[PDB]
Amino acid sequence: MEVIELNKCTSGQSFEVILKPPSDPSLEEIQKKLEAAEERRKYQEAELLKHLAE
Amino acid sequence: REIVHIQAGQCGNQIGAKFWEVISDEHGIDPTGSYHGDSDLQLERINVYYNEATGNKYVPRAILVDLEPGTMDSVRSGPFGQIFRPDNFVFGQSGAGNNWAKGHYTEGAELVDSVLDVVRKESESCDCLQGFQLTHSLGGGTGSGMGTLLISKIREEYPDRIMNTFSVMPSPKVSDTVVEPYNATLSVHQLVENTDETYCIDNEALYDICFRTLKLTTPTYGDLNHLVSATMSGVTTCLRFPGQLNADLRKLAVNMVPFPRLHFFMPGFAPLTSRGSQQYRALTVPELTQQMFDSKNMMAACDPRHGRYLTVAAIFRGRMSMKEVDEQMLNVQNKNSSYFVEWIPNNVKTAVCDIPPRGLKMSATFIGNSTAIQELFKRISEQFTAMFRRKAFLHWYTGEGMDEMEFTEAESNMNDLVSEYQQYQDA
Amino acid sequence: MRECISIHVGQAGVQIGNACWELYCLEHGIQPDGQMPSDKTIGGGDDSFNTFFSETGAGKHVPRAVFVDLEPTVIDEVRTGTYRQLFHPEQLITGKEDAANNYARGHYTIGKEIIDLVLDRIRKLADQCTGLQGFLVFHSFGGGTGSGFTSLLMERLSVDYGKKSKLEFSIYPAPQVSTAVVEPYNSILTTHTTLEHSDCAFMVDNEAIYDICRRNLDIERPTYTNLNRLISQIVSSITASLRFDGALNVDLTEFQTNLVPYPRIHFPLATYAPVISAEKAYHEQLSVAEITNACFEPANQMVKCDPRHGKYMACCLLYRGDVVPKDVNAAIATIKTKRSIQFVDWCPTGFKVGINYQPPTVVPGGDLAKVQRAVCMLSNTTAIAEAWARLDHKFDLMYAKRAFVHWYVGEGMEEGEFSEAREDMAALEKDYEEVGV
Amino acid sequence: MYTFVVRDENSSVYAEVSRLLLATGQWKRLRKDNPRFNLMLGERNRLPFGRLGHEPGLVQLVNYYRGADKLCRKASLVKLIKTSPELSESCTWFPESYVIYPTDEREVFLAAYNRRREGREGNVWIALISSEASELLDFIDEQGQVHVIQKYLEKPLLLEPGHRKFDIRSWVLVDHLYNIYLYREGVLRTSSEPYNSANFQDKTCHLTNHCIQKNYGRYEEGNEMFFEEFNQYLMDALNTTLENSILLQIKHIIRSCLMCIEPAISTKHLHYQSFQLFGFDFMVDEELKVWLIEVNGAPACAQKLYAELCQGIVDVAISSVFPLATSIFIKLHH
Ligand SMILES: Nc1nc2c(ncn2[C@@H]2O[C@H](COP(=O)(O)OP(=O)(O)OP(=O)(O)O)[C@@H](O)[C@H]2O)c(=O)[nH]1
Ligand SMILES: Nc1ncnc2c1ncn2[C@@H]1O[C@H](COP(=O)(O)OP(=O)(O)CP(=O)(O)O)[C@@H](O)[C@H]1O
Ligand SMILES: Nc1nc2c(ncn2[C@@H]2O[C@H](COP(=O)(O)OP(=O)(O)O)[C@@H](O)[C@H]2O)c(=O)[nH]1
Ligand SMILES: COc1ccc2[nH]c(C(=O)c3ccccc3)cc2c1
Ligand SMILES: [Mg+2]
Ligand SMILES: [Mg+2]
Ligand SMILES: [Mg+2]
Repeated sequence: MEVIELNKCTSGQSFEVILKPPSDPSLEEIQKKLEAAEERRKYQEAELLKHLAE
Repeated sequence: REIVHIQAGQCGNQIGAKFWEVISDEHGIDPTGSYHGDSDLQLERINVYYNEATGNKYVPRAILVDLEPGTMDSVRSGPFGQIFRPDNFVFGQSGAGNNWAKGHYTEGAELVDSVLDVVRKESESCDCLQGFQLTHSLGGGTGSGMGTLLISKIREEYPDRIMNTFSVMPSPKVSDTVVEPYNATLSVHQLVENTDETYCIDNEALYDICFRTLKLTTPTYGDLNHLVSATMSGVTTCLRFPGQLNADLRKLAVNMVPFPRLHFFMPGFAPLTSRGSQQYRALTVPELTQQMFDSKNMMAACDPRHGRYLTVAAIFRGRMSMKEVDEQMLNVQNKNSSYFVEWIPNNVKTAVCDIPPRGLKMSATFIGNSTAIQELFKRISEQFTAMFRRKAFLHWYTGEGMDEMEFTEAESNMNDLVSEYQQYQDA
Repeated sequence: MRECISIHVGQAGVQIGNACWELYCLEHGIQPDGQMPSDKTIGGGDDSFNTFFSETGAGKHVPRAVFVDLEPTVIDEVRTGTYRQLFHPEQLITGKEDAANNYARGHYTIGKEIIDLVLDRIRKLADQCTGLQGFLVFHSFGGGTGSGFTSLLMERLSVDYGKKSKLEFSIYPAPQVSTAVVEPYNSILTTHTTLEHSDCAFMVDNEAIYDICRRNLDIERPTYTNLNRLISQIVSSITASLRFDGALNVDLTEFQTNLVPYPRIHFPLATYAPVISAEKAYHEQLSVAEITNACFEPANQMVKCDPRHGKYMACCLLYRGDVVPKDVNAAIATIKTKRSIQFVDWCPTGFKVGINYQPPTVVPGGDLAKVQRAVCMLSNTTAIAEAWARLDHKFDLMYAKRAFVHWYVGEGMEEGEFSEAREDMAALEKDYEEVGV
Repeated sequence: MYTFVVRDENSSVYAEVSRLLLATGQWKRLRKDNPRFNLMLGERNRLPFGRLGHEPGLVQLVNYYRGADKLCRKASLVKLIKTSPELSESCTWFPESYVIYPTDEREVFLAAYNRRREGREGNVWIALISSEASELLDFIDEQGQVHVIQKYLEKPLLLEPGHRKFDIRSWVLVDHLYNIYLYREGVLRTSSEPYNSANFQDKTCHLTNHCIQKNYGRYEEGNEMFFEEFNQYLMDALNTTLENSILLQIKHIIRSCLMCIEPAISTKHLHYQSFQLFGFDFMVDEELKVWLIEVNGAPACAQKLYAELCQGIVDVAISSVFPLATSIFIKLHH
């Protein structure tokens, strides 16, 4: 019912209609997390190569 | 993403040779190594298996291995014999006498380094090697013993690369020696650990298909290899031709293998055809779908109704209504949802390739990771135990330095694999 | 004027980026060689379209965009595409092996060896900005790159661009066009890691786009080209306010302001209309009332769900074509008396309307027909949580058996992150419940 | 060949339906959590509507309407009737009710009570039954949950022989097309011992549920009079028919209630479809004026009527969507 803040221009126009009223991690925290996973990969690969060595 | 092919032993080299001659025709490559095709679809991913060489000739990225020159000489004199890089022919002279121990520990150990030098020289030429595929039997000595030895050493030098195998299973219906269950059990022990993917090509299945379905009174290894090369062409289609799937040997592993040890696949194919006998009538899409899921079309002698599918990959080839295929594939999962695990949503996937195989206007290849595959290993286990309980024919192995303990270990792990498959059949 | 940088991650992001930037060029009259005759300020300017395009002294208008994929095949088609001259080699980054549909492989393994390069190429553009607002990130939930590398990138941008906003255009996984059985894993994982790093995310269920292409474009098996050309239109409708003169959603901050009251609940439901087939011989042009009424039909939503059984937190109507405020208000008044539109008690029941007299541009030879008027509704409704429910259920089914988990652990990821991610989604599902009922 | 799932075992209605479906030999029951189903006989609480209609190649159907709880909850029913212009305040066929939150529509209820207290009007209400507001305003608070106080009909129609009270139960089936089907066979859940208008909290002659009542089986088998007998009684005792005196009002209330919430629950253009069996409870006063008591979204049937009804559900609500290789329903047209 109530139309407000009507703004017209050449490209078009915009407005608002109301019907009813109402009633981060650090840089090294990341790099440690990535490197922690890399070490887990190298450990897994090491246990493999050790097993293959046997 | 290049693949390095390896073929070991009599069986491995014979199915390997046929594999190359089949897909060479599909990619328009003649025995001379020259391209003479009509479509550019043939060349877009030809580098996965072929190396581009002088005069723009395409050379298979294949390595031929054996402990006797007999079978490899036949390959070299075969149809597409001269396409192979002559330096990739690595062979011994003593053979393996269908002995796993000879291939894995004595005779093969003496030759394996020569093979790995060729593997290395090929890998260094790869823009980005994705993995290896091996063709071999498990019932013999070389492909079985030395094949699994190669796999173990390839994993050591390329631990981050995928290892794929086309492993031919032995059967009394098609038997060379009585010690095939021994060699097989020993090999399976290796495959469970050192491969990501194994296509179980059962000779028992291949024989039954030739006898029961194809009505071939007395099938030969040639007849059996018609089925193999057809299946091998199918399960590599997604790797050899561009597709929605973006398929490689790793993506196949990630999607087909929910548990690392359970990576033994049941190949299937439709339509089943015999050599020389050409079709005239093309199969309708409903027929392709029904047949490719039927047990009579499985290359592994297992009843899929005796287990549950963990995952499925179906590859349709030829020009057809992709809508109708989707309707039939969705019909499959909806008609028998009991034989598909409910704890892996959408575990059945479909792919299409416009290019059909030679002699067929359309076909369907099946790749299923069923729990029913345990029937295959249980079969080998029974044949194994029957002899092993009396230590029969064991002197052939202990004579090569092996101990009984190693047999018992291989037996136990294969039995574990069975129980592991049984575990998820009751989930 | 403030600049926006578009980041396209993975196959889905890149191919959609192609669809969008293709469409942007036609709307702004920019040619494949980057020449824009209408731009009389040669070599620069602070116009609305400069938000997405930088200018060279040679009069070339290049996208403020970066394309990144861990595998070269898709981006190589951009390098040799029709808009190859449009982009700078530094903007097209490619790896050599993809994440193999694995979140962990894209995030930890391969993500670690290329994240620094990407951020350097992004910083390259950021330095060409007078006042960067933030980033628009296009990607998939299901891909190993689209899920894995995206979350890692979103983490670093929050460190390197703390004050900058970050919007998402995410492709929700659909079996009909899936590429991996583990996409539910990748979706939950990338959502959890990106949630606090995203200010506003526009989810697009491929299921919805697939059926819209089948139902309204009569395309029996929609290709990616079909889906993307439709998605590009939606994205264009959303980003038009950033590329044209207007007073609604003029910057990225205003998106969060007008669509995201609660930070975590930042997944507005998009609904587009009309979608008409180009091969439709005879078509009766639809009115403002008809297209606006269609915005409350689930068959037109970018995610299939039922807003009736939820609550709205905000709602923006973005029109393009022959539309005037009167016809809009008349439409709204009628629709309110015939449809269930419940707003949360702490919100005003209203609609922020935006009109652009220029009707929606269609790609020549495309599947969409030219229309006199179109609309894209952006409504933050709790009903979108149905998508989280579906997805979290599929996750639970597989993870109960720890299926496929070994592939992720094998990349250095911990099995705990699965549970931590799933727990965050459980919290999210409940947040939607407190607000919704 | 269609498939279905069962997620409500305690339900006697669809337990018979699941039996009938299997008996056709064209329907296969799947496990509870198997998502590849065509039909879902879902649970009563926390039914996952959000996971329906997302299985490609499967037309899915469910035996419940999402949002139909607004009608099948006493607190919601009142609010629905009071806030809906289609029904609103001057609803003639719904008793005067008030949502009353415990320790809200209290202060307005007292205004009603007082004016009727003063005017010597009938002033009994029910949550239980009393003629003093203060007595069981202390009742709703000492039990804890939400309750609805409602004007007690002090002059109900009483059956002779016996001078007995009763309340009518009608079974309505709404299909996927939102066709409202009234089951021609209803049932009178009567009282066995005479209703008196002095002693009010002997709950045996005031409340006419099958539970409390189990002088049982004295007049009719199981305190269940059917329409044939009740119709005959009306013709002999009041010179009228069940169709005219009562059933027109019932058909009206049923339609009015369901047309009101249609735009909220309809699955016309949804990705999944819904149907649902309802159980409307009506009350008749001495002047043959029908009052709506409540609606139940998970109703049980009468033993005599299980076979006919359950078979009916399969015909028009299930087979209509999933066809196989005189009608017992009155279609309420709108
Ligand atoms: N709408 C749409 N979705 C796409 C498109 N391409 C891929 N997808 C979706 O993205 C999901 C898989 O992610 P991709 O983008 O293909 O993979 P990626 O991001 O490159 O990651 P990896 O290849 O695994 O390293 C699938 O569910 C597809 O449905 C596209 O062009 N349009
Ligand atoms: N306003 C009113 N006036 C007179 N009697 C009333 C009444 N409201 C309810 N009743 C009586 O109350 C009893 C039923 O209450 P209600 O219908 O709320 O219980 P209920 O629905 O849990 C049992 P069912 O599940 O079978 O419907 C009936 O015996 C009915 O006669
Ligand atoms: N399908 C098939 N199986 C074979 C072929 N040759 C041998 N086999 C099987 O392989 C086993 C013998 O192994 P073989 O390859 O001859 O041993 P190797 O050369 O020492 O590795 C037996 O179980 C045979 O059934 C063949 O050409 N085709
Ligand atoms: C089980 O669902 C899925 C999901 C994704 C998948 N990708 C692939 C492959 O890459 C592939 C590789 C070689 C041959 C055939 C297929 C198989 C597959 C199965
Ligand atoms: Mg031999
Ligand atoms: Mg990719
Ligand atoms: Mg300029």
